[PDB]
Amino acid sequence: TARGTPSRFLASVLHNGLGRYVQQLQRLSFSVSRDGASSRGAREFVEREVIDFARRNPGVVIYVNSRPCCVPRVVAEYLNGAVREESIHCKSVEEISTLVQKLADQSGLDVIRIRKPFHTDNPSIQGQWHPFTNKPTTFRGLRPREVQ
Amino acid sequence: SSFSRAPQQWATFARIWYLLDGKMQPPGKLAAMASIRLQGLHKPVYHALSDCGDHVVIMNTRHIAFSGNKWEQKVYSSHTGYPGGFRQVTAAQLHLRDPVAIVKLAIYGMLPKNLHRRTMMERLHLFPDEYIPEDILKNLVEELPQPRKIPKRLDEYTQEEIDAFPRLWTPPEDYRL
Amino acid sequence: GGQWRLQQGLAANPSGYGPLTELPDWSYADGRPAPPMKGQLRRKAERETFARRVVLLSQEMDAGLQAWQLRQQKLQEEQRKQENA
Amino acid sequence: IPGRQWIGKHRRPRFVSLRAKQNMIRRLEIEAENHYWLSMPYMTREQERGHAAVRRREAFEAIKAAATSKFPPHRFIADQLDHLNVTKKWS
Amino acid sequence: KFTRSRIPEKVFQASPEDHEKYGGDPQNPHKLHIVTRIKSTRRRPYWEKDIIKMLGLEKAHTPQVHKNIPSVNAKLKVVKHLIRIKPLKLPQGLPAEENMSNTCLKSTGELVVQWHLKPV
Amino acid sequence: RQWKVTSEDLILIGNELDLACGERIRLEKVLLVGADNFTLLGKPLLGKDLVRVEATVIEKTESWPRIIMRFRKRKNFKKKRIVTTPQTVLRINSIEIAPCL
Amino acid sequence: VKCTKARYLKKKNMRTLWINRITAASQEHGLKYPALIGNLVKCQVELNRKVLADLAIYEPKTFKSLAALASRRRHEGFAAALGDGKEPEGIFSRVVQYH
RNA sequence: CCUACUUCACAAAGCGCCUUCCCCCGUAAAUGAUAUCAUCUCAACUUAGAUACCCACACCCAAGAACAGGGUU
RNA sequence: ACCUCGAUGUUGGAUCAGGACAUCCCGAUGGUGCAGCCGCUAUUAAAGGUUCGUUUGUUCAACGAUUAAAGUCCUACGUGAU
RNA sequence: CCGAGCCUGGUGAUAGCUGGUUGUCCAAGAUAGAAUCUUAGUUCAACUUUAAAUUUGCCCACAGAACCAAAUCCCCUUGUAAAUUUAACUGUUAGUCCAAAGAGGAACAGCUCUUUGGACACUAGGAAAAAACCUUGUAGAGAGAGUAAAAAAUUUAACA
Ligand SMILES: [Mg+2]
Ligand SMILES: [Mg+2]
Ligand SMILES: [Mg+2]
Ligand SMILES: [Mg+2]
Ligand SMILES: [Mg+2]
Ligand SMILES: [Mg+2]
Ligand SMILES: [Mg+2]
Ligand SMILES: [Mg+2]
Ligand SMILES: [Mg+2]
Ligand SMILES: [Mg+2]
Ligand SMILES: [Mg+2]
Ligand SMILES: [Mg+2]
Repeated sequence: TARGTPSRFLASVLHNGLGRYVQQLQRLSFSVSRDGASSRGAREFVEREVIDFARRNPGVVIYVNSRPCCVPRVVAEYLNGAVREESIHCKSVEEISTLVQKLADQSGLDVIRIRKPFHTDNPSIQGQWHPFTNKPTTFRGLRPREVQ
Repeated sequence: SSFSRAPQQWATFARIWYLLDGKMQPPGKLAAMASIRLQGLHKPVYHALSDCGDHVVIMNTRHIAFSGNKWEQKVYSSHTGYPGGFRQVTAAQLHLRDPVAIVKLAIYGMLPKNLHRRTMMERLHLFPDEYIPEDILKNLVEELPQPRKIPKRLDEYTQEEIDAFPRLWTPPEDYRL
Repeated sequence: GGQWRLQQGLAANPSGYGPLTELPDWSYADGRPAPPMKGQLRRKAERETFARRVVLLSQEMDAGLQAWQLRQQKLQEEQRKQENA
Repeated sequence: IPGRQWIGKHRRPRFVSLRAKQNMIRRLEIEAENHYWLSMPYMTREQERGHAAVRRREAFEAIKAAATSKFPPHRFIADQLDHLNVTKKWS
Repeated sequence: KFTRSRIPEKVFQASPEDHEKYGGDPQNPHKLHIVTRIKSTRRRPYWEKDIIKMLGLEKAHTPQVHKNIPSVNAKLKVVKHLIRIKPLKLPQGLPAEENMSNTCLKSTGELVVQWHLKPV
Repeated sequence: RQWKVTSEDLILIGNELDLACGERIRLEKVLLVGADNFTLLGKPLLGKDLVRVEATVIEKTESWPRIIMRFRKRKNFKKKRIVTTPQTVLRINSIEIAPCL
Repeated sequence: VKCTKARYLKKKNMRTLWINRITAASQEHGLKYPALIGNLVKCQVELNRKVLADLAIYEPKTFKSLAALASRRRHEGFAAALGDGKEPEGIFSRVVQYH
């Protein structure tokens, strides 16, 4: 639900679109077992696709570890210190290309609820409403039942 | 525009004292306007949880004007919890006892039936006469317009208004009145 | 206000056909037009099969009338050609 | 009310507002225009006879033929051998 | 017993007051109907639900082209309280295979076979 | 829908737009443009030669996981689904206006 | 179950909240809500309720000009239906035909 | 409430004593139009038509289940 | 035969009664085949009141003596964790 | 704790009766009956389900179906896509209310019993709350939009 889960406002990291766009994903960390059916589609991802992925965005540095793991993981680390560890356990090569491309596309913000679908920081341009907009002044600033 | 954060925020949510004359006015049609300005439903910053109601001062609440025989037909009924304490009192008798409570019961019926209703009733000031205290007279900002245009009587039509209206019929010469 | 829009030849719902929902929502900044919207593709498939039904039914109507007229001319010639011998 | 408001002998009354009258009226007007456009067929019943017998026959040949072409799918060697890669290793 | 209902033929014989009210022509009538289901077939008998399935009117507020022939019109006379019937008028001609995709049926009842998105 | 938009702000959309993160977009179908002292509202849209609204794609996230539970009492009817929709965030970079009236 | 049935109520309560805000800020300019919405529809200015509530809060000159456009079109409807028969149409009463 | 009487006794009780304050609305009649008389008038209209009370440690108590209260000069 | 058969405990009485008025008494009026006194009938009024005994398990009924009157009912035939 | 002790055994007696029957997700799916020491149940049918073979199924137009009202049967076209048959069985077969035609009762009942059609046991909106009335069905997200049903109206007696 939304009352048990925390929420946040829709933001970016360092005004991520204004001047230039910066890839928010620093490191990927694959740990892939050499012998093991859990990390089969990980291995076929390293043999085929992790090199072309590593060239399609050079701001990401990638660490394939190749240790005897029993469940393979990928660890995305973001520019703001966020670390999202997701498992590639028994997933095919295409599903790891969509998973790794999903981690590449997003940012190090939490995946908790976002309150508003938008974020202006200058919401009002003609001046915000206060109760004395749309009220005409009177002569000498007089209020009702005031004589002088 | 171009304020700071806290003065803009204070300006948007500050509450406005209204004045509202109730001479020759029906109490429910005053209660509609008083109810709207007490909930903050006249603000586009309205939300039920932002606490954005205002203050409404209604003066001349002895000079309520019901339409029809509602002075003699409309019954205000209370029940003190004691057995046999069911007290049905017409609007005339209750207007003679406390000359505030007809407009007060009307507004209290108009407001949303929740816990903000009595806080909104404490932002409403009902005075039976012309006299309003000076600490409330120094708070008022706007006088809201009266929702019923009071019809004038024959002492109040001017002679050009009378002569502008035509004589419609000739009486006989020998007629006595 | 949809009865007014029916009076003006517009769609009754402003999200229906027209300029708000059938132009592309976005383009590249270079000037390249976007790939088409999924609902615009599905919708133009709906309008195309609708038009195909209009043409198909119209052709069955015209071929039906002309086939009836040829049956009536053959009945008239089977009336006339047996009036002898 | 005697019991269960809306069914029974003594039911509570319900009355027809101006909403419900205008709704029923505009439904009757749409209905009367349906009565207009059903009053003028483009063909008689003689003229329509058999004008779509060919297309209906071919349509049921398509449904009949889709019914009589139901059978188990093809079984391949590459699927069964393709299972063996569950123990694919590196070296 | 609530049974199926028959409708006599004088109900479906238009008058010149009706020919002037609605823009129809008794000589040279229209070929194609636009039919639109605008009343749910629930709380209706099963034969009406069946006719609404036979006419392809399962979704509401979706137009469907039918023929103006007495058999189709017999099915439309069964469910005439559930639908809306308009003539399919065609200002420009019925579309050729060149103009096949660039059509749009307007809310007036006309099928415009050259459909730009541009103002006049 | 209809997004009220300045420059330098953000919009969270609820679909993937088959675009790379960082690609510039010209938003067509603008339909009101205002400043402090004038506006420009078109019928229903504005001219593409009049208003140019630009926006980049920042991030193509998923939503927070979203539970879809159905439950009918005394009928043993209890279904749980968990759904994350895709989302893209757009940084509106500039609203440029063109003197064509 | 409340969490899923409250999505419909989220959409509903946002829309009635917007109609309250458009109602309040249009009462500030003398109009009412149905005159404002019906006569903004009749100008082919097809702004929705969310945008008009946000203009009602953050940009009230634009909302005042939309109120003058809607009341101008309302008076062109009054003078239009008043002088029946053929008369020249209103200036803001013209419609833009698309094809 | 206990002065007597009675059950009784450093008090509580009644069988004993003391105090107890406003109307009801149904009609009955004036003047008088609609309907120039008249007519009590779902005509305008005229008659018959609540105060009081309450309010700033410890020990004993007429206060009290505890707490609270009153008194301690 | 709709709730209750995995419990909604029964008539009278005691005790406390709450309510209705379609008023038995007390209050105010209209008519009367109303002289007065007693009556009869109708309008309004529910603030207050509405007895004790013999027989009977009796609510009832009869009887005895009074009373201003000894009301009609409803409240799970009010109320048995009183 | 004796209308026939208590213990062990047969004994895991038997129960048409009561209660319970534990992961996820999708799909199809509700109301003719006949027998029965039977109406608290079972068997067959009907309906439902899965697989399979085939070709017609549904709606229907002229014509047609008896003598002593609504309508139905039949039914080429047409609109459609389902139907029959084969294989395998389970389960439902203790229904309610409304509209209408009747029977019984009081021309009573939220009454009983038939028939035709809805609805509910399935979702949502309205009728105040609301199984059965009206609107509406095919499922998700949206801080978009157009609509559907939808708000009770009434105030009275002179007369020569
Ligand atoms: Mg009831
Ligand atoms: Mg029964
Ligand atoms: Mg029982
Ligand atoms: Mg009485
Ligand atoms: Mg009892
Ligand atoms: Mg008890
Ligand atoms: Mg057993
Ligand atoms: Mg049995
Ligand atoms: Mg299903
Ligand atoms: Mg038996
Ligand atoms: Mg047949
Ligand atoms: Mg029944």
